[PDB]
Amino acid sequence: CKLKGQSCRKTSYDCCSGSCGRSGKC
Repeated sequence: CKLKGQSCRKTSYDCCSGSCGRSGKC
């Protein structure tokens, strides 16, 4: 998974902690 501030889709939450929607970031 990703980490806080890692580039990802707002409706993906691919981050470990789940966050994505920071304008294309976790």
